[PDB]
Amino acid sequence: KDQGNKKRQHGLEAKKSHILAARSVASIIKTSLGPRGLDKILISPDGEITITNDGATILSQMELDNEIAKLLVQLSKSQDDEIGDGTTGVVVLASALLDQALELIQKGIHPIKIANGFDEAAKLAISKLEETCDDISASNDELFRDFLLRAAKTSLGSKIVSKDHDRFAEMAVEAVINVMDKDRKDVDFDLIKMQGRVGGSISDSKLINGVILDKDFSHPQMPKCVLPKEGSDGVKLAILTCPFEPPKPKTKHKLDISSVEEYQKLQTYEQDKFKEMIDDVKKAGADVVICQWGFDDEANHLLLQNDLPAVRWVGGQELEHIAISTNGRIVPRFQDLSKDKLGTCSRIYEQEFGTTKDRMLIIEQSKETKTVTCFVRGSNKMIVDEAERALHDSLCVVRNLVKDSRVVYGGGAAEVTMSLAVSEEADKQRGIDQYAFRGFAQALDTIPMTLAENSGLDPIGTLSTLKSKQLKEKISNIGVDCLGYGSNDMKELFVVDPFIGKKQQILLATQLCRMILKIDNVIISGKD
Amino acid sequence: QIFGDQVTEERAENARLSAFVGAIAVGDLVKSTLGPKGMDKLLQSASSNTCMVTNDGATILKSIPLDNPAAKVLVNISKVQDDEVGDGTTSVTVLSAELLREAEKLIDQSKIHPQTIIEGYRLASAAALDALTKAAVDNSHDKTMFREDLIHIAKTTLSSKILSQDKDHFAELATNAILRLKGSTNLEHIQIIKI
Amino acid sequence: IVVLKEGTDASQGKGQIISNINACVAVQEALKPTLGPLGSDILIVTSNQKTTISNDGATILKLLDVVHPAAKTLVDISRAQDAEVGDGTTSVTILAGELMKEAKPFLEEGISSHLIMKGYRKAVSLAVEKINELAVDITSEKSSGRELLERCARTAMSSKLIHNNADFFVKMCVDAVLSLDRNDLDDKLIGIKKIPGGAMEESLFINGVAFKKTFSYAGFEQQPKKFNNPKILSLNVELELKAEKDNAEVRVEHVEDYQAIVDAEWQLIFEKLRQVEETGANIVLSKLPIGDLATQFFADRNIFCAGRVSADDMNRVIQAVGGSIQSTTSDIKPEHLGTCALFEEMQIGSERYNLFQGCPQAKTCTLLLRGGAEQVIAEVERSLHDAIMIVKRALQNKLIVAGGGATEMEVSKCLRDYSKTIAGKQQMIINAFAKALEVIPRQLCENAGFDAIEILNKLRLAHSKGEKWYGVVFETENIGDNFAKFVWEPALVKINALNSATEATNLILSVDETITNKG
Amino acid sequence: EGVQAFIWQEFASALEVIPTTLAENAGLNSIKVVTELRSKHENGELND
Amino acid sequence: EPSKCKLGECDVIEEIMLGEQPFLKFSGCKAGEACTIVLRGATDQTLDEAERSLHDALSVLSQTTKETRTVLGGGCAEMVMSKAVDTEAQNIDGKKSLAVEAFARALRQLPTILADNAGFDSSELVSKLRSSIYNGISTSGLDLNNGTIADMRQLGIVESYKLKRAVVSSASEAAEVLLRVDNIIRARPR
Amino acid sequence: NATFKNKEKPQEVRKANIIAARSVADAIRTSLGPKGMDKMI
Repeated sequence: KDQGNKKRQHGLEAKKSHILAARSVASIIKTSLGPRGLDKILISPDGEITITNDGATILSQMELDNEIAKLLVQLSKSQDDEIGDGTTGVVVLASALLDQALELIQKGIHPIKIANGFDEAAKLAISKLEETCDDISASNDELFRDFLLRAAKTSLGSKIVSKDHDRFAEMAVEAVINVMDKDRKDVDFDLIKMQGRVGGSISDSKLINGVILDKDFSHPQMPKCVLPKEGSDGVKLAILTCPFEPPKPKTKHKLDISSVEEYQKLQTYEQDKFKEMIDDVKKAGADVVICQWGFDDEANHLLLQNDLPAVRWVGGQELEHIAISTNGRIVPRFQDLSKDKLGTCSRIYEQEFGTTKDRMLIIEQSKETKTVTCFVRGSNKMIVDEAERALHDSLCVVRNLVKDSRVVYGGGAAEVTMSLAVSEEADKQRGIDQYAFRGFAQALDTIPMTLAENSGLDPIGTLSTLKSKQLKEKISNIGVDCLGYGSNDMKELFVVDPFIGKKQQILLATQLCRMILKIDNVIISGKD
Repeated sequence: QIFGDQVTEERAENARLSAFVGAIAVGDLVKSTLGPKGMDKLLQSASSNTCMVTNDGATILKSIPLDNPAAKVLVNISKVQDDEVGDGTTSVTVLSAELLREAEKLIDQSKIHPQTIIEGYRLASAAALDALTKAAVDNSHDKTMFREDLIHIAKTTLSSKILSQDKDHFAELATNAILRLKGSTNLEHIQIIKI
Repeated sequence: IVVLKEGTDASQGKGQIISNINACVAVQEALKPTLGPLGSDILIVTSNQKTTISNDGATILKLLDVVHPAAKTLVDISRAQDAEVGDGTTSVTILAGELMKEAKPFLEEGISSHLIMKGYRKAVSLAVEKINELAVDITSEKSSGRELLERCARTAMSSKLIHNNADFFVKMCVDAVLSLDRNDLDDKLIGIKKIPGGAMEESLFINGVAFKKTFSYAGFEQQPKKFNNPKILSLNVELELKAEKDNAEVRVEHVEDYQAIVDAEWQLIFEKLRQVEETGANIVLSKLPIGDLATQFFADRNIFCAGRVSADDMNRVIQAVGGSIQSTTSDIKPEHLGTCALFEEMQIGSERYNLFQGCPQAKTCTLLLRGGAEQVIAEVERSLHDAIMIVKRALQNKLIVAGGGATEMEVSKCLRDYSKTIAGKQQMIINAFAKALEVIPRQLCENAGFDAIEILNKLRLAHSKGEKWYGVVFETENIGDNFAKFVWEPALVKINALNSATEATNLILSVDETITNKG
Repeated sequence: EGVQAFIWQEFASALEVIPTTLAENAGLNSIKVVTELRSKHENGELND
Repeated sequence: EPSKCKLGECDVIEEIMLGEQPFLKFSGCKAGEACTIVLRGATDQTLDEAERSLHDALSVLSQTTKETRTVLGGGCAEMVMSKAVDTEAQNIDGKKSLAVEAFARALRQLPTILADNAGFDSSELVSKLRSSIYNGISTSGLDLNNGTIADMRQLGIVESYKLKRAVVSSASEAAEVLLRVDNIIRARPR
Repeated sequence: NATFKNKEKPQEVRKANIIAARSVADAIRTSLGPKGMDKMI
C-alpha cells in the first residue's frame, strides 16, 4: 500500500545526504553554544512562553522531516534525563565525527570501519583524559564547597540570576545532596520538584524540604499554622485514598426517599457518617487531612470546630511523595488509620507569598528526606520560568560533580588535551584505523574552534596557540576564553567540568555517530 | 521542514536583515512622529470606514499587525518602557533603530563580534549616564523650603496607617532617611529592625 | 458499472517477467545491508508517523508496504521463515532475489522457464543430499551425548581463568540441560547457587535443588537424614507457633488469660501438625522459619522440615518434585506432594546443606560451585552461563553445519562439478544457482568491513585445495577452518532456506503474462 | 603557531595525492596501499 | 589571590542591647552613607504594618528627588553624551573602537530627527552643535523656533532626567537581545 | 558571530576558476604512471 509519494534512498546517494542533513541542524546550534551565544524565543504548544539558549529545549521543539536529524532528538531525549546540559556539546561533536566520516568515505573506507574506528578512538581518549584528570575531595575539602558554588555560577551567569546567584548557588547544592546518598551517588530528577509562581522577586525564593500541594487550607477560618502540640512526635497528617462522603454499596447505588420522614433520617445519617469519619482522624491524632477528592460544605464545618485543616484534590503521584518524605504510609480505608501510618513532618504552616492570592502551604522536615520542592518567585512569568530552568541547569551540573569527585578543566582545554593525545598515538597505530584515529583528533578540534568563533577570536589561531602552550611549555589545561577575563589559563580561574559529564558526552556522540552510519536507507511512506 | 505550525527559523542572512532593516521599518513608523512637530500616520482596516489618524507611538505600533518575528521583540520592549513611564515610547524605538542601523555597518564593513558591540555600548552607555549626571539640574532650588515640604508630604502618607498616632516623630524619621543619604534612594541603603 | 480493476491496464509479454525481476532486486538491495549481526539497519517511517529502526528481517518487510504482487511472495516466505524456523529471514529473500538475478540473462537468451525451474529443483535436490553429508550429527560414533556438546562449549569458554579446570566445568554444563526435559529448554532453569570456600575443581553437580542451613536452634541431629520416597510439601506463610513478624497487641490482666492465648495458638498449630501427618508429607519446605513446636512433633514421625528457604530456591523446589505451591498451611492437600529417589545432607564447603539428588521428575537442576571467594564464583557462574546457552540451542537442533561460507561454498563447488556430468541447458542453469549462493558470504563480509572481492577468491582457493571444512573468520579477516573454531549453524535453516527461496523464485518465473487487478 | 600552522597540516595531506593516485591507476587498493607506506616508512628511510 | 580585593572597614564596632536582645552598632564606616530605622512595636501587627507603610512614605519622598530633576534638552543632552562617548572612544581596545563610536552617532541622530520634522536643516545645526560643545559652551542646544543654536539655560528648555535614563537603559536592553541574534525563531501564534 | 560580509564577491569568482582548474587535474589524474589510462582527444 501507499506506493505513491514513497521516498527511497541507496548507498551511493544517502551517504552524502545523511551528512548534509546533520550539518543543517548543527550550524543552527553553533550560534547558541557558549555563554556568548543567542537566547532563542520558544513557545510550547501548551502556551508556555520562555527565552533560553538550552539545547535540550530548542531541539525538543524542532519538528522536521529529516530522518538523520530525528536521531539527534532521540539521543537528546535520553541525555536530557542523564544530564540535559550537554545537548549542544554532543550534537556538534557528533556532527564533527560525521564530517570526518564523509572524508573517510571518499578515501574508500567503509562506514562500518568508521564506526569501529571512532569506537577504539573514543576508548583511547578516555584513558588519556583520566591520566590528566584531577580530583576534588582528595585534594581540598573547602574548595569542594567553592567548586559547587562557582560551577553553578557559570551556568547562572548568562541569566538575570547573576545578581542574586549567591543564594541560588547554595540552593542548588543542598537540593541535590538531600535526594541522594554519598556512597550511592544516585540523583533522580523526579525527586527534586521544580515549581514557581508569579509575584515577588528571585531573592525571596525559598528551598523547601517537602511537598507543596498548592492548598489554601480549604475554609479560611481554619488556622494557617500547625503546632507540634506540646512535644508530640513530628506533625501527623492523614492520607486517604477514598473520598469523604457516606459510603454507598456497589450493588445498588440507588437511594429512595418516600417522604420527609426518610428524608430527615437520611440527612442525619449522612451527618452521622461525617462524625464517624472525623473521629478516626482524632483517634489517630492527625492534625491535617489530605484527600484525593473534594469536600462538602458540611465537611469544612466539622473540621473547623475541631481545628483540623483540610486538603482537597491531591493527585495520585503527589500522595506518594508525601508518605516518603514524612515517613508515612498509604492507608486504603478510613478505619485503618493509626499513629504509625501517619506521615510525620517537622511543621505545617501557610506562608503568604507577596501579593499572590494562591497562599500555598509549606511542609518541611528536619531530617533528610527523599523529596525536595524548589520554589522560585519572580515579578514576571517569563522571569520565573527563566530562573527555574536556570536553577535546574545548576542542579544538573552539581549532580555530575558529586557523582564523580574527579573533574576536568573546561573552557576548551579538555577537547585540546584529548585531541593532542590521540593524534600522537594515531601514528603509533598502523593500518586502516590510523586515519580513523587522526580524523577523530581533528573532529575534537571542532569544539574549541566553535567556541572561539562565538567568543570573537580566531578559531585556527587560538587552537594552534593552545596546542603550543600545552606542549613546548608544559602539560596543563588552557582553554579558549568563553567569558571576559584578562588572560588565558582557565585553570587559574578554577573552571571545572565533571569527568563523568564529559565522558557521558563523548560516549553518546560516538554511539549515535555509529548508529547514523548503520542506516544507509531511508523509507518514508506518503499520506493516504 | 523544521519547526512548523506557523513557527519557522529565518535564514542567517535574512535574520540579520529582519533584526536590523526589519526593525528599522518598524521604527520608521514612529520615526517621523517623534517630537511635538512630528508628522501623523494613517491606520486603515479592511472595512476602510473605521480608520483613524493619530501621532501616538504606542497606538500605531500595537494596532498594525506585525508579521516580522523580530518586530514582536520591539513590542515587548515598548511594554517595558510603558511600565516605567507612559511617555517616551516613541523615542526608545527610534533610538533603538538608530543603534541597529549603525550595527549593519558594525558587521559588514567592520567585522566586530556582536557581543563586543553590546559590551561596547555598556561602556558607552555608562559614560552617557555619567555625562547626564554632571549636566543634571533640578527645580529643587530653595531646598530650605523643599526640605520643609518633605516632612508635610510624609505626614499625608501616614494617613489611614497605624503610624498616624504621632505624625511629627515618624515624618522626621522618613525625611531624614532620604536627604541624609546624598545618593541612591533605594531601600537597599535603609535597614529595618523590628523589635 | 462495477469495475474490478478500476480501469487499470497492465502490460503483458516478456516485459512482465522483467518487471518481476526488478521488483525482487528492489527488495533484495534493501535487505542486503541488513544481513549479518554487524549489518546496517533500515529506517522506516509509516504513514502513522511512527519511526522505528531494527535489523529484524520480519519487522522491516512488514513496514515497507510493498504493492508489487509478486514481491509479496518474498514477504510471505519471510514470515514463514521467522515462524517455522526463526532464523534466516533476511537471507532467504536475498538468496531468492540473487537466484532471480542469475535468471535474468536466461530470459534475454530465450530460455523458457520450464527448464529453468527443473534446473534449480535438481540443484536443490543435489544440495540437500550434500548438506546431509556436510551436516555432522553424531551420537554413538567417536562421541556421546555429552562430549559432542562439551567440545563446542569449551572453545567459547576457553581463554578464561577457568581454562585450566575447564575439563571438569564443561561436563556440568551439558549435564544441566540433560537433567531436564529436552523438549523444553530454558536458560533460567540452570540457575547456580554459590558455596563459599573450597577448591574450584571440587564442585559437584546436583540434579535437584539445594539450600543452606537456616537452623540456629537446638534440637538438631534427631530427624532421619535419609529417606526412600519422601513426600515433599510446599508452604508459604503462617506455619510455626510464634510469629517472627507482624505480631498483635493483646493485654491480659490474669496469668490464666495469658496461658489461654498460648494454648489457643498451640491447638491451631497442633491441628496443622496432624494435617501433614494425615497427608503423609515427609518433607516440609517454606520461606518462613519453623519453630521448635513443629520440629519436636515432626521428629517422632520421621518428618523433615526446613524453613527460611530463599525464594530463588523455592521456585526450583516446585518444578523438581512435580508438585504445586500452597498459600496457607490449613489448605494443605495431598495432590501437591512429590517424591525424589534420594535425600541426604552434604558437608561440602564446611557447611551442612539439605538438598535433593537424583529426581527423575525434576524439570530444573541446581549447580553448586566452590571457590576461594564469592566474587570468583560469580565470574564462574557468568562463564558457565554463556556455555549453557550455546549448547541449549545445540541440544534443541542437533543437526548442524559449518558456517561462514564453508557449507555455502561446498554446495556451490559440487554443483559446478555435477553440471559437468549433466548435458543440456541444465548445465548452465545449475552453474547459475551455484553462483547465486555466493551472495550469502558476500554481504556478510561487506557489512562487516571485509573486502568481498579478495575474500571470495581467497576462500575458493583454500576451499578447493586440501581440507573441505575451511570457513571464514568473522572477527579477524583471514582464511581459516570454522569446524576447528566450532562456529556452527543449524542445518534445518539452510535446508528450509534452499527449499523456500528456490521455490518462490521458480514460481515467479513460471508465468509469462500476469494480469493483476487493482483495488 | 596561528593560521600558518594549520596550513602545514593541509600541505602535508596535499602531498599524498601523488602516491595515492599511483595506487589507484595501478589497480591496487587505494586506501590499503597508502597505509602500507606510512607503516613501512616509520622504521625504514626511503627503502620502500 | 592574597592582597587583591575590595575591602571595607569601620572605626568602632560596639555591641548594644535593645529589647532584651544583644545588637551590634557599627561606628565610623568608610565613606558610609546610609541609615537604619529601628521600629519598636508592641506586637507583630504594629511592626509589619509599619514597615510596609514606611517604604510607601519613603517611595513618595524619593519620587520627588528622582523626578522634577531635569537636564538640558533641545539636543543639548543628546550632544553632551556624544562628547563623553567620544571620550570613551578615545581610550579603548582595538575591536570596540568602532562599536563605541557608533553609539555616539545614534546620539547625534536624536536631535537630527527632531530637526527633520521641524522643517529645518539638520546637517547644519547638528554639525555646528557638535563643534560648539566640543570646545567650551557645554550648555548650548538647538532652538527649533528660530532655527539656530542658543543657550538652553537662557531659553529655559529642560527635559526630565528620569526620562533620559529610561530611554538609554531600554535601548541597551533592546540592543542586548537583538545584536546577539544570528537567527530568528518565529513565535507561535496564540 | 558577526564578521566581514564581503558584499562584492571577487573570491567566489576565483573559486569558480579553481574548480575549473581542478577539473583539468581530474582528467590528468587518470593518466599518471606507466599504467595510467589513455585519453582520447
